[PDB]
Amino acid sequence: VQDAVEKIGNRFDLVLVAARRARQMQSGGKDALVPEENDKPTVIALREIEEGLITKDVLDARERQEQQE
Amino acid sequence: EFDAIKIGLASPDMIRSWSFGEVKKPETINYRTFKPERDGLFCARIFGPVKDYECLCGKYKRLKHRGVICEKCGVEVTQTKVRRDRMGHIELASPVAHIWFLKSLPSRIGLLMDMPLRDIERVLYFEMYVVTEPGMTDLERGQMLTEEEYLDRLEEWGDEFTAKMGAEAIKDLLASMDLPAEAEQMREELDTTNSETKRKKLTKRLKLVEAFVASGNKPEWMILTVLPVLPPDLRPLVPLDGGRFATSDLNDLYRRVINRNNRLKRLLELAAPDIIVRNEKRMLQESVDALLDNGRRGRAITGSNKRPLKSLADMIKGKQGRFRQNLLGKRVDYSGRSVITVGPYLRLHQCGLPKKMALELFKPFIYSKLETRGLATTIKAAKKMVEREEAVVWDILDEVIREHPVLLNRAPTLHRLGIQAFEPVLIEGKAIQLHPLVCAAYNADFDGDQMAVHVPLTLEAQLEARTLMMSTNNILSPASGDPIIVPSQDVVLGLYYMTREKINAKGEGMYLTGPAEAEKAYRTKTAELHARVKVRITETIKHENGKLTTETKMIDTTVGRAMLWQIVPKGLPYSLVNQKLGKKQISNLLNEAYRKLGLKDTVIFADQIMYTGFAYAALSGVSVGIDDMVVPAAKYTEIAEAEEEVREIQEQFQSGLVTAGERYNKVIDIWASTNDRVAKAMMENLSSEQVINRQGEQEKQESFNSIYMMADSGARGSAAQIRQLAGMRGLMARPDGSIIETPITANFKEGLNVLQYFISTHGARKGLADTALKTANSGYLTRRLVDVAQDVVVTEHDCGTLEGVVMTPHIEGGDVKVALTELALGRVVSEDILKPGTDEVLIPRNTLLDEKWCKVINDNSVDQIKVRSVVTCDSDFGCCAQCYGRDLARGHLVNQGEAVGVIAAQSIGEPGTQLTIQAKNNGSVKLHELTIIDEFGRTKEKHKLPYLSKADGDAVAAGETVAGGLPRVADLFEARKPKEPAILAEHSGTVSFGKETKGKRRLIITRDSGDTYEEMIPKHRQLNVFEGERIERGDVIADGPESPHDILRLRGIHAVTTYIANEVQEVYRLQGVKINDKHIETIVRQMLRKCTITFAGDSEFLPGETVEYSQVKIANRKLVEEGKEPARFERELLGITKASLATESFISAASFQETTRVLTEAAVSGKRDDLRGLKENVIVGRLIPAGTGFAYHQDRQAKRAQ
DNA sequence: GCCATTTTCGCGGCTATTTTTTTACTCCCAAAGTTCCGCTATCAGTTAGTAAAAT
DNA sequence: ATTTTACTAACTGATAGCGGAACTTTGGGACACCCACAGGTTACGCGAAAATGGC
RNA sequence: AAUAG
Ligand SMILES: [Mg+2]
Ligand SMILES: [Zn+2]
Ligand SMILES: [Zn+2]
Repeated sequence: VQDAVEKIGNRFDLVLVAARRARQMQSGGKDALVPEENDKPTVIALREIEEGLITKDVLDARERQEQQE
Repeated sequence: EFDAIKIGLASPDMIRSWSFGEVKKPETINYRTFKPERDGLFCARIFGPVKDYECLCGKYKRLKHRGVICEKCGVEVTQTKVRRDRMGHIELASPVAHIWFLKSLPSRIGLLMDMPLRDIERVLYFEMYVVTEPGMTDLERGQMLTEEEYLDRLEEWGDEFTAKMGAEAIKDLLASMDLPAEAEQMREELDTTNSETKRKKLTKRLKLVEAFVASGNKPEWMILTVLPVLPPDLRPLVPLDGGRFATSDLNDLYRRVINRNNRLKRLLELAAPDIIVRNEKRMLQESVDALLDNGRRGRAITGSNKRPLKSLADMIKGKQGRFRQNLLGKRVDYSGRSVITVGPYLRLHQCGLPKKMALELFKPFIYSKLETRGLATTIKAAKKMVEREEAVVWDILDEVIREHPVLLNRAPTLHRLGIQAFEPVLIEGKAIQLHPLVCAAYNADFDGDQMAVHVPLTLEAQLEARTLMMSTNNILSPASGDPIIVPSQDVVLGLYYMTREKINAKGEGMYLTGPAEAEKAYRTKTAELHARVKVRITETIKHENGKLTTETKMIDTTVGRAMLWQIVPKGLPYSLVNQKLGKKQISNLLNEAYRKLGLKDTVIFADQIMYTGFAYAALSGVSVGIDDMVVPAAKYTEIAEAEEEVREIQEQFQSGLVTAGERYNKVIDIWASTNDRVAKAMMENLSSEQVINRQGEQEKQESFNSIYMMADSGARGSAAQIRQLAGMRGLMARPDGSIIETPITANFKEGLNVLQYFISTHGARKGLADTALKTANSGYLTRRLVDVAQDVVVTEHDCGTLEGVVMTPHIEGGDVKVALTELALGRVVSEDILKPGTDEVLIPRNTLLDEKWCKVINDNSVDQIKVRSVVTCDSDFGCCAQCYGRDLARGHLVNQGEAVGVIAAQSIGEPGTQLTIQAKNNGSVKLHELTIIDEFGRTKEKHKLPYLSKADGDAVAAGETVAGGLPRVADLFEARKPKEPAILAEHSGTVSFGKETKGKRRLIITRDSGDTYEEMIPKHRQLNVFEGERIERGDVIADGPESPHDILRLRGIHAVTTYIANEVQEVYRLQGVKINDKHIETIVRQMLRKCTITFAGDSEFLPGETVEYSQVKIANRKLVEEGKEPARFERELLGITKASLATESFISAASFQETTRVLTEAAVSGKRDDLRGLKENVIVGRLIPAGTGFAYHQDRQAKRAQ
């Protein structure tokens, strides 16, 4: 998970962001932005964070957009 | 929901408010119907129904009548769990003193009333009267009257005065006190007092009085009139098999109280003689004391089992109490346990988990997936399928555990590497398969060890397991930063065997295109593993700046070294492999892979190393045999010579030339020298062999003896153990410690006789007993450290302080004990590192010192630097990242929210089991002590200067003659005072002798202001001071061990920090334990947390008051902002136990130890716990304010701010 | 009234797995509250029968 | 003309109530004279802090 | 108490 901690900076912050994303893919209806490849929501969220698709600011922005709509 | 926990005294009205009824009878249940009796200890009218939504009548027996009270019975129709929450009360016929506020020394009632405890008990025990209302009489409040005197003065004065006896008298005395008036009186008397003893007494009493005034508590609440009654379901009376009943002792205690209360009421109704009533009141007091705290007043009340009854204090306190048994640790679900075997095929992140064990652990997940995919219609169908063990259930189990991490634990968990997360691989069997490379982290070997397994349920726990606790993340030791997954035993042996060199092996001198052709030659039996060949090697080097340079060249090596190069990741030199690889060499390989390539490459490299080592250890055929123990032929000759010379020394003893002690000493020296010579001869014979080379000559080769290979590689064995196998066992010790003159002149190959074996057992038993006892000692020390340091969390990034500590190489003689690079690796610079003799800023402030900057420091010959330290951090709560530095387990700067105190405590505590003038360099001489500086400018010899060939600055050439481990650590961390401490100069000034007063002597000192300070010295003191000398402050007057408190008082924080760190590190380095000094500094910071106020100023602080330093600092900042006189303080050094007991939170202090004292003090004070540390949030079930929960708590601190 | 000596007080590692304990002893009577069997009587549910309707 | 269904009345069981006698349960009384108790215990050790004693 | 680490 070195790439993920490099992209986030703090391991605890990475855990929190990945937990939010995994809950979005599991409890919510949100779809993955990367090929699932028969992976659990936690690993999918970690891969998305590594690819740079998911950050805390991105999650907050999407939540704000959903609230606006 | 709640933000704090508030403690204080309980008023009778509060106890009545808690209560749902009054317990009037000692009845519990009917003996036939087994139903609760009315107004008893188990009444359903008071505590609630025995069945859900029913009444004892049976009339209202459904949810349709919820909340309706039956008129026939009175039982409310509700749930049964209310019997765990509803309390009751007993209206006591006479007041009873509370045992905690009476006998928990110091007595709060005695302190408040300024009367000795003995007098209070005399009044309570109905032995002496006391005046409550003196009236118009010479009598004073609180003055004791005997019955004779009371009768006399009752005739004399009559109804003018009131005198009482018992708890009612104490209640009347406490109720009539005017607290503000007393506070004013003590303040006035403290203004005009000089004696320090009376000052201490009045300051303690004034603290108690003003605490009572501020808290809103009333003193008479320390005497009970209404007694609360615990819910019945917390003191259950439950049926066992066969009609037997199990009960709690609290029922017996409560029944005793109720019976004695009812008898008191009946005696008062009958107008009994006063002696009987006094007896009954004594018995009521005794019963209530037994119910609250059994054994404190006197003989503990025992039940029919002849053992003391367990009271409420025993409920809440101790190792087996609620705090430690059920709150700080718990039994958990989704957990299992099994024996551990070895999986040599696994990867570092994998663990072999049994199928049945996984089926039981992951059962709800299997139910969910069976329901989701339509294989089971309901959850009961899924339960049936799982119980029948169908194949589709196994496929579902695989899909469930596909990427679900699981936590493995081994007791004792001495450090955080005792719990790690792995990806489970389902295996047939009943034993857990554990990766070899993690065993050292777990201290786990496969001789019967058992491990526990836990399943993280929620997504956050799974991601914490994957990100923080996964074995691939934890490959560095948090105590030292060294790798913890270093290969051991067979792996090392294999890597040792494949990389050794043999003379005239098959295929010598061959030219090979690369590692692949070396492997091909090995597999075709063309060349041996130990054949010296020339191989074309392509080597890539990754420089510090990231430059990747590839060079191909032909290198002289062996076949095995190239075959091993085949698995080495790109970016490393071939010199790391072109040698025989012991444990140290493989450690260096892994360390360089981590430092130059990263984490993923290191994990893959470690796995490949372990695979290759196992394979070639198997292929080696290394075996132990009786011919491998080669006993040298010189052993017998040496034994004969030693025996003959011992006979000569005995003859000299019989001639009176030497005394008995001399004979003993020289015989011992003779045998020790013989043992050394025999060991040397054996090692020389075993280490070498003669071989025929290609030219036909004889050449010396290092031996391939199996025992020699095992010892030399570092796989297992040392020089001493081979000594015992093939040389001499040597001199042994008696149980007291003395050495037996005749040694064991036999090894384990030859075999000992009966006497030799008995002597050996003498020491074997001592070793085993020492291990067994030191385990408990180390455990207690670790618990104390964890308690004292549990609140230290990295709360900020930079605290903006300019303070720091001075760091220099450790010199304890003519050699460096440890380099400045090892001390500075991972610390943030506090003052700019100017080049010596120059003003260029080589290293600026606030830069982390890594390996590159360490090399920079080493090259430019820098001696002393200044770095930020946790002790000098200015953070209000916790520490900041820069003052801490690198996180040793992660390699980078520490993150916010890292619980560094727990890490420090575990790092110190884990190795506790292992715990028990001629110049030699060229340079100049500098005097301060004696220092010998090299030409480069580094200080390399530090020597004492007792009160010389070369003067100051004179160059000296080499050779010129200028002229108890664990107890010690525990005593250092407890700030213990030595038995005969060194007397240090209190003040700087001129010494002067004094009047030798009988008993012990006095001395005086004249200060710069001319004031005379008198010091008191014992007679037997080799004073080092001379009159007319201006001794500086902190100078030693009488030699001896130095008290840390004196060091703090006379030298400062830095001196005491250096002293404690140096002593602890000396103890640990004697045994070869590597622990960073920042952990010890964290513990010392938690030791320096209190200050005694010397100048009151205008802040709300009294002189001579021990208060928290952070509070004083905040108050001083506020007062400076208000431009007012700040407080003046002297910092105090407390032991870890005392510091733990004197924390702000009473939950943590109660959970540590001395629960009764902590709770009594908190209750009288009216303390409030803000739940700021880890233990409080663990106890209340909330997220800890560290790591993943840290941010959460921060958010709350914002919302409270807004 | 401070300096030393004696007396309490609290503490002494973590996980597992095998298995209950045991002395001590008045009687009778009159008065009062509770229970257990049997019977009654009412209401609600169930079931059998018959007419009403639909094919 | 036949079959299915809706309506209605009778049976039966549960249940609340009551009677009353047996059964359990509670409170009072006993008149040679008797007149102060246990009751095991402990081979801990160490450090602090609190209470006593010395002049 | 006994046993295992
Ligand atoms: Mg073992
Ligand atoms: Zn009822
Ligand atoms: Zn700081």
